[PDB]
Amino acid sequence: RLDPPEAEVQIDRLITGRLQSLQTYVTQQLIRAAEIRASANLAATKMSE
Amino acid sequence: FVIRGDEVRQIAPGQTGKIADYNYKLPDDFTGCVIAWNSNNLDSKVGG
Repeated sequence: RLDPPEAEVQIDRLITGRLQSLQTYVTQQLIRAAEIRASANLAATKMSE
Repeated sequence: FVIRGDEVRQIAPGQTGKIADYNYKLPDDFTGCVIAWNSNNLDSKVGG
């Protein structure tokens, strides 16, 4: 629907939005993985002890 | 080169039109300067 010179602007907007979504998802996953690692360490200690 | 007076604006980078599409296309990331000036009295002929 648009010529390249202007469509680049829209594509850049979409790229920024989707990249931000990915970064948010990855940060959430990192924090959740920290929680799960704490829980798994507790579980391993409970098993051993 | 020499082109129509009203087609000068058609020469800018990332443009559309007969000239840009067919005979002289500038790249979107063109770097440089475009200089134009009427040459009616020096080029146009009384007889055409």
